Amino acid sequence: NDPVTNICQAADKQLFTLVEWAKRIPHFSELPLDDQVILLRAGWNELLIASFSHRSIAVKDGILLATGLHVHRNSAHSAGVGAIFDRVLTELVSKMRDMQMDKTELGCLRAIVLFNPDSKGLSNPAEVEALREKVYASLEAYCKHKYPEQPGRFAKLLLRLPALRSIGLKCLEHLFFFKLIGDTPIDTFLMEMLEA
Amino acid sequence: DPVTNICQAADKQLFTLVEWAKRIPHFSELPLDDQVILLRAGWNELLIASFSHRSIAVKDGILLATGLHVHRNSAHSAGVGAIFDRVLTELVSKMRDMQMDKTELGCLRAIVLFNPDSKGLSNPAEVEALREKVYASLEAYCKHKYPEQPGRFAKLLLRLPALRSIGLKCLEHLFFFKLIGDTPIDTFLMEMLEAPH
Amino acid sequence: PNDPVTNICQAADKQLFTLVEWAKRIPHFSELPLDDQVILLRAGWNELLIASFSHRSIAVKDGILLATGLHVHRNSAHSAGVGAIFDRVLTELVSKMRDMQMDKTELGCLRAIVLFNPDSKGLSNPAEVEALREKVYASLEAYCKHKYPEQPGRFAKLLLRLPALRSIGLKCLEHLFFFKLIGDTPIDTFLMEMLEAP
Amino acid sequence: DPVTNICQAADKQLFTLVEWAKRIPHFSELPLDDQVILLRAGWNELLIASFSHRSIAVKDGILLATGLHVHRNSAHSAGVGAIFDRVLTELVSKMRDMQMDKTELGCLRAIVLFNPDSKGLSNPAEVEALREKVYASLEAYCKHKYPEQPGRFAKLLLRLPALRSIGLKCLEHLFFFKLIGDTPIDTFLMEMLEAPH
Ligand SMILES: CC1=C(CCc2nnn[nH]2)c2ccccc2/C1=C\c1ccc(C(C)C)cc1
Ligand SMILES: CC1=C(CCc2nnn[nH]2)c2ccccc2/C1=C\c1ccc(C(C)C)cc1
Repeated sequence: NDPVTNICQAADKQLFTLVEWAKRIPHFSELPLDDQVILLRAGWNELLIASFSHRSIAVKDGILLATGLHVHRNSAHSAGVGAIFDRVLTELVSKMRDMQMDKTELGCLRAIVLFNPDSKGLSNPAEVEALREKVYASLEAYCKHKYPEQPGRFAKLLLRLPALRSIGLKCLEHLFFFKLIGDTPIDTFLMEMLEA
Repeated sequence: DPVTNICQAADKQLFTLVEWAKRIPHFSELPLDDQVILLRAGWNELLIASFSHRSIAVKDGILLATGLHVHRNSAHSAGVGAIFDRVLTELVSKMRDMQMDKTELGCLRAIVLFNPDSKGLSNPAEVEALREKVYASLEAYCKHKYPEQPGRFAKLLLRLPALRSIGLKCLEHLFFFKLIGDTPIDTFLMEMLEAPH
Repeated sequence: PNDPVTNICQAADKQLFTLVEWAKRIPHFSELPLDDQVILLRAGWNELLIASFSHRSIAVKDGILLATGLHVHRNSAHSAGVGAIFDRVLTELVSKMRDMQMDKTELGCLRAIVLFNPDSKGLSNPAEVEALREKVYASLEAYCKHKYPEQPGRFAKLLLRLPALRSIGLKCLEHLFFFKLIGDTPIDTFLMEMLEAP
Repeated sequence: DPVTNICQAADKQLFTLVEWAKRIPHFSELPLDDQVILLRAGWNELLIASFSHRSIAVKDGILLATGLHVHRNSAHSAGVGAIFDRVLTELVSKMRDMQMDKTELGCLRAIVLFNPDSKGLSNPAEVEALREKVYASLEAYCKHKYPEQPGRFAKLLLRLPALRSIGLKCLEHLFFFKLIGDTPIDTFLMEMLEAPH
């Protein structure tokens, strides 16, 4: 009934999904708790974007949110975030589709993103760089075994990260996720009050 | 818990705003989708205008509606100090020095509300006509309430560009998040991390 | 020729000077301390420029007429990547100036109000600048009421284009609007000639 | 003139950038419209990558092409202390510590240049294919230069997200203007004021 509160609840649930995921990554929970907070704050955007972009591989012209919401271009443009939507489709989803990025590869990429040594305030960044290195070593080993005819695949996966970074910035800037899940609930709320 | 309080308080502020808009003469005569466009386009400036005027009783700080006081120290610490000082020096102090009264504030807000430039309006001309009715009322008010201050009406209108730019800066730099949403997110996260897995 | 940025700078240089020459003609402006004059010009230059070319562009439909003679159309503005800001200028300023037939006296007054901006950071004496601003808008009001007595709402309507000018000014500075407009083509040209060149 | 200095310096950098691109294998075989697009999409990151690597021999400062040495003092003074520190911590110091050499730098810049995401590219796939050739070559080089660092190749590619956000932040904050254009403009304006009448 109360739109902002419902939106926050949805944000709450989403963020907790991410926290549980990170705790299942080997060695994340062994890091200091402050450093864990720092990594999740620094990374939550790209992590969520990476996640919903891969999920949207099977669908036409849209984004599947973890909330179940199926966002089309029209809706995204209605919410004032059509440009960013387009970029997600073009630079992430379609490229994920085209190379058939699998779930193991996505997880490794998200774990790389999570273990971001550049995150400000890290008591021990070198330690975080070292976890990231273990992760990418494993991803490379995986790609070579699973896709031997594709020697450049590991690098191709790594090279989606600059795109993810810039889209992540734009999403943070324009409150992408919040505008999408909130736009219609706000219109609906407003309309009900305005008619009463 | 901190985050929950913020969301509820936002929901309350949104409620009060819509109720205020409905009592504005002729607002409800507009097509409902236009009323919605206007409220969504105006909420930020409308809010900044209110808390600025409410803050004239305070030195170098701001009063958000729930008796929540924020000092410029906290703004500067959070990295939004320059913006906070623009609120203080371009809105608050100016409102204080001219003794902007509550009728003049209500009019400025109604003018902000009736924004004919808002994208998607089915009829911007009707919105411009409602805006002109409001500023005609305001000019009538100022002339008769303050007949010894001939430039007062204009002075009030000339606080609107400051409101516009401060409004943009606030959103651009996540002013509100950095002031009142930052720490609660840290707390929120720590709790999640400590939760049973 | 062969130095695209230099040429862009010369054009901007010439444009800013037109603004500075206009300001020195505004009564009392040159009586302010020099450092205040510089503060006012830096704070106001973008809005002053936008206001000038917007008003100049009433003479055309769907374009911006620059002081040099360059007529910028929508296609150029789109190529330049600033189509959105371009459309705001046309919609919020040009067409609204046209709708009310804002005249050159009113344009001059509105720009002088913009120049005498008492919120400009660092002014030695902000009240002195507010005092000059107040003189200007009293003159503008008496002018509108004398020239257009049948439009009692005109003065206020003029002032009420200022918030739009403010937001568009911020967007223009942010995306280097003016510089992309006068600079997009010469850059492509310089690049192209170089890439074709042996 | 100081401003005239800056413009001429930028024209120089542009010229050198273009001549560099032409010497990148297969670059000139792309459509000319596509070459222009890539150079325009890439110039900012390409410049930042170069002055960052150039600054490794410099203590607590940044070196711009004309021996223009910029220290933290100036950066903090200009309100861009934060971005300055990012360039040092995320680019300059990481380049230094892993001893990124000019061949690796060259490969990374070429990867940047061959950006298949650039808007308006007539054939994105063609650009992506050139990127892959460049990165295969960079991997081959890392393998023999440091066979005992199997993670060097990936480590190099993983500075590119930092370069991307740094590039965006520099533009958003007018980083270069605030550092080298700010005072010259004051001088320029004062000269304009000294002109007759
Ligand atoms: C728009 C907004 C964001 C979204 C991000 C943002 N955009 N601009 N500033 N912050 C945010 C995030 C956290 C906390 C608040 C906020 C906020 C606005 C707000 C909420 C509550 C109050 C009162 C009732 C206390 C006042 C303003
Ligand atoms: C992009 C840019 C602006 C436009 C505004 C801007 N955007 N991002 N930063 N500044 C500007 C303005 C004034 C002076 C420089 C600049 C500048 C970049 C620049 C120019 C010359 C050099 C030389 C040293 C090779 C280096 C960088």
